[PDB]
Amino acid sequence: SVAHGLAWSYYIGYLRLILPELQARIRTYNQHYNNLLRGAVSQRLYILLPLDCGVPDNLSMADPNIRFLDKLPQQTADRAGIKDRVYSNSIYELLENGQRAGTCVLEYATPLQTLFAMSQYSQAGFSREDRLEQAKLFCQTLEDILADAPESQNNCRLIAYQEPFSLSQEVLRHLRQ
Amino acid sequence: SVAHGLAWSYYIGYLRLILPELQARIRTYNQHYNNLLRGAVSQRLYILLPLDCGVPDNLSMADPNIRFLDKLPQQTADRAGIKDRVYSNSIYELLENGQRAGTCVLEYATPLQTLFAMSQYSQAGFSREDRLEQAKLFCQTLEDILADAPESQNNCRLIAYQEPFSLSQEVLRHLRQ
Ligand SMILES: COc1cc2sc(C(=O)CCC(=O)O)cc2cc1/C=C\COc1cc2cc(C(=O)CCC(=O)O)sc2cc1OC
Repeated sequence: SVAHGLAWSYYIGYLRLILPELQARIRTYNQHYNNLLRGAVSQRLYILLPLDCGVPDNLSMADPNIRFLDKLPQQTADRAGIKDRVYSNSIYELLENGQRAGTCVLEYATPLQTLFAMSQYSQAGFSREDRLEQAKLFCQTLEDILADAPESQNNCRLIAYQEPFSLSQEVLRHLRQ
Repeated sequence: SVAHGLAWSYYIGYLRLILPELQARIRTYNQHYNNLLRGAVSQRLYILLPLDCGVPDNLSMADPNIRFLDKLPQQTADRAGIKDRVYSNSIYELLENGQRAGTCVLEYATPLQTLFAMSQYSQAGFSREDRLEQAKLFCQTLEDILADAPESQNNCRLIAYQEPFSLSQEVLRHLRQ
């Protein structure tokens, strides 16, 4: 299926390449700013999986309690002819009653955006019904892959959600565990 | 199918975002070094499509007449929560009898690498026969998309090839047109 390929590709072509080097980048940033307790960036990459496929580019739009703090120092790697291909990742603070309750690297799984866009292109032969079905399958497949993945054990968290409570509280729910 | 999704995703999630800004980046680099004639970087992104799905990270390995010249100045854009997500691209010189015959931005379509890797993972339920079939379908679909794509008219060239003459000569064949 479309989702099956997208999930395997997002894993092989992205997660597999950034997750083994993420914890060393996170440890470097926390040790540079002596970040302890709530101000210490979580050791895991938090991946937003909206089932509606609505992927905005600014996280401070889906929820105001998600605020950009810093960029995680870039990772570079020679990739498919691109010398020093850059892997940029953003660190966010999660607010609760105005104060910083948690700190983590956060981003959306960009294949969910593709699925929505695909449903808008006549040439794609892909319906809105296909988009919701493939969205659920993409999440389930990514979950199945990461469950067995050696690169991505204790350094990745999937956050699947359906808008009917709070995204910030949901990230914080995972962060507090 | 797996290829159909991969081609639409590579287009929507990558080509659609870098191709409208590529020619301005190319024009900036050529004007910075007063590059004219053979030393002038081609206005198109050259995408390598090996039908065997063999995607190495160093182009100077598939053919020695492909030599790294410079990095095209990075493009940055806020993308799915990643602030200033970096789009790095590499400029290559194409050699003929030791001398520079052409200059172009060159890279492999990374979804072809995913397809090969997918065929190696037992959980993917994807055979070597599926990999070759999906590889051909990925190329054909990408060609179909780019043919009608408004972002990607005169600024993208697909180079599909099957190893049985010369990759460098093949890129040069397109460059000389
Ligand atoms: C959303 O879908 C894509 C997005 C990108 S972005 C990308 C490149 O930047 C080219 C170089 C590279 O692969 O690193 C290739 C792809 C390919 C696809 C197509 C299928 C999805 O599989 C991938 C996801 C994927 C996401 C990538 C990211 O960098 C995450 C951030 C973002 O998408 O902007 S790399 C990447 C590679 C994938 O397959 C090779």
